[PDB]
Amino acid sequence: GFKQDIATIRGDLRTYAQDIFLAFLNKYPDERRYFKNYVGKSDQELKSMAKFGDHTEKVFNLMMEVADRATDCVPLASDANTLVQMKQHSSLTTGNFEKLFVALVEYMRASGQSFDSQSWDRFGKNLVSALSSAGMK
Amino acid sequence: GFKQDIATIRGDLRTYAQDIFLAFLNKYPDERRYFKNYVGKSDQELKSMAKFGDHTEKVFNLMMEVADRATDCVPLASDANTLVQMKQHSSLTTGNFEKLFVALVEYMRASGQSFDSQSWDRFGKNLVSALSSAGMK
Ligand code: HEM
Ligand code: HEM
Repeated sequence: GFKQDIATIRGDLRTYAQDIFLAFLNKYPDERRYFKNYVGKSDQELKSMAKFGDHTEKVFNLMMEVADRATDCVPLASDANTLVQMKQHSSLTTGNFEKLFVALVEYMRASGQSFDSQSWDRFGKNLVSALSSAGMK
Repeated sequence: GFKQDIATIRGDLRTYAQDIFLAFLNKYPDERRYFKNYVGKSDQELKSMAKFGDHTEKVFNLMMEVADRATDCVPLASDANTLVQMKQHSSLTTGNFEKLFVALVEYMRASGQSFDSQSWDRFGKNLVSALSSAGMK
């Protein structure tokens, strides 16, 4: 289930982090306008960039702690507040988070792993709701 | 589901509040000691008393609002705080609340009306956790 999937991702975090984030950027290529130096590059050229692996692992490090601190896929309001008040997230609306979780769930449903993809969908939805309550447009 | 259940209960509140509360005291008779005006009265005698109908409805009115404000059966920390810091709940421990929800779920599973009883179980567990966090021994 959801709690298990957390441990699964954390067991091979950078690989899942890069692969899921690549799924997101390939599903929604105009999302790359929020990042610097990601455009014009294939999967293998994002992966030999130093910052891509590092930054993206940090993203999922935090995503897994937010998931881990959740109850029944409901994230802490304090975790949503952190995500909204991060300088690096100042350009975002909740719709950017919706796209990420749509791509995440799609990735899980296509993988050869026994993920609980319905829970990740509930979690993405609950996080969007929480981001709105914490004041993200 | 859980949301429909709130509407079912709200629709005929005086009746559900009294029925569930009595199912609580009858399953756990020791609990009556906390409601000193109800000691030594039959089910029918309690209904003739003004503060029984009126205080029990208010009990369940609050319960329904906590339920309505929950996400996926997870109540707000602020709502758990209110229940803890109520003059009337000063002598209580989380076990008192655990007993209420056991009786409530049992009542629901025995009824003719169709209830999402596993959700009310979940809600009870989550609320007990929130009460403990908020400082209830
Ligand atoms: C639950 C979802 C998310 C979590 C936990 C998360 C977490 C993070 C973390 C930890 C960083 C800092 C990384 C570092 O400094 O190395 C970061 C940076 C950033 N995030 Fe996210 N993030 C999430 C969703 C998103 C989404 C959906 C977008 C846009 C589509 C986004 C845009 C950015 C940008 C533009 C930066 C700074 C630039 C960069 O690191 O290259 N965030 N976020
Ligand atoms: C989530 C479940 C509960 C909710 C929403 C709740 C809510 C309330 C509210 C709003 C009152 C004030 C009623 C009034 O003065 O009209 C109250 C009174 C009281 N409650 Fe709680 N309660 C809950 C569970 C419990 C439990 C588990 C016990 C102990 C077993 C308890 C014991 C009392 C007592 C002894 C009073 C005073 C009696 C009265 O004022 O009529 N309640 N309850």
